Amino acid sequence: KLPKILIVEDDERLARLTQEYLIRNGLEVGVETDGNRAIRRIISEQPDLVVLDVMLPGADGLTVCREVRPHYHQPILMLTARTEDMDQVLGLEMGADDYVAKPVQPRVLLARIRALLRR
Amino acid sequence: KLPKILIVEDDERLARLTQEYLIRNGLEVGVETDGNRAIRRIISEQPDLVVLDVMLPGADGLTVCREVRPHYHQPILMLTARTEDMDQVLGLEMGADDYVAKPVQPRVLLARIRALLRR
Repeated sequence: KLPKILIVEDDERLARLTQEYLIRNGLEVGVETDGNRAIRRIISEQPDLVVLDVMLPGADGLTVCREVRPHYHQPILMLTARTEDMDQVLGLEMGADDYVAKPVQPRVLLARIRALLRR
Repeated sequence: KLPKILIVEDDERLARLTQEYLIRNGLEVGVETDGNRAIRRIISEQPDLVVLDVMLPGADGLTVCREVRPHYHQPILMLTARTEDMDQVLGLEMGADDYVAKPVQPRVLLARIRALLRR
């Protein structure tokens, strides 16, 4: 019974490299590349945590966060190249539990996932 | 009754400026400057959230986290100049809920406190 992680990320290669790392570290990990699909997928599959980019086709990650929250109470970790102070504050106030600038070192991302899961 | 924040910071001036900002934003805020005193104070006063520096006289932030965690279950936000990957991992893995590099924009710090307090 491993924790289930959904990575929502438009860069398919980045998403997959991140997925492989996290799988090697005791997690069950899926990848979604589109924001509208992510909304449906997060709600139906109910992952234990979402790793979410703000920059997504279909629906941006802030919209994903907004739409998903009334039906999804689990941790959302925003992981993005949108690193401005304004962007960070918006993500967190929109309902994200953490907000991490790309690029992130895999070991750090793992530590953050773990910390969020014990919440 | 406002949420109770304890800032644990050796730089007395930095601590106070952060404290003033946070009070202006609907928080009751105290300041502690020593790690040994922080351990005692966190356990007895039970603040709603601790803002904790790694670099502290008496007991460092990692030691503080270790010592309070059996008796203190509220969010700990580590906020420090100790910015290396290994430092983040260590902080998070021993019970800190967030780990933030100095300097942090005041509104970003507030957004992170607010996100932590939501759980």
